[PDB]
Amino acid sequence: HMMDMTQQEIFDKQRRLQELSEKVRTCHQEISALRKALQEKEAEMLQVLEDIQTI
Amino acid sequence: QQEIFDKQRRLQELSEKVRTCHQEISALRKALQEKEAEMLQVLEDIQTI
Amino acid sequence: TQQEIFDKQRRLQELSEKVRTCHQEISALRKALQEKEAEMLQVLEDIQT
Amino acid sequence: TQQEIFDKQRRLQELSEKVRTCHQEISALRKALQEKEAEMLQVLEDIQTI
Repeated sequence: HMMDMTQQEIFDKQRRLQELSEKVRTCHQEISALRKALQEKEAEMLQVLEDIQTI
Repeated sequence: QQEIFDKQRRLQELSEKVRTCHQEISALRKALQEKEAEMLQVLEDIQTI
Repeated sequence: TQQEIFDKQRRLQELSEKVRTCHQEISALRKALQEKEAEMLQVLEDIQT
Repeated sequence: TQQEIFDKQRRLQELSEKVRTCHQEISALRKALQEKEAEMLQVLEDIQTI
């Protein structure tokens, strides 16, 4: 609210670092969850494929 | 042979299941690709600050 | 019976073997992709903190 | 604090490169996974096909 040019830059580093970290977390849980759902789906598909071989 | 036709029918059903699984995989994979693009964008964006 | 029945069955065994090939290759690539994803997610864990 | 704002910034650059490396590879490996699922699907089409 009364920052000078120097104080504003320090503020920006802290702030923009903070935002980036928050979005990276969001991205992390979402990628992690999708990765898992794909993993499960691939396993299911591969099992069906085993049954096709087994026939 | 009717035998060879019958097992092929069973094989049709299994293939259908495989195809369904794959359409889900393909859609989930696309969503994951969008998420990774978005994240890589957050990381490049970070730099240059 | 038919020579055709036989030939059809040669096609079907070989085709099934192509399925085995496909399954091993898909499964192994799937595991490689999973491990690499897990790795990248650890790096993201580092960035968050 | 400014010493930590420094340590943070460079670690961020290094980890970011490692992530970018990781996705360049994953993206390609996924390309391979895809064509190969394509190949198996075609095979199944052939089994069905007789």
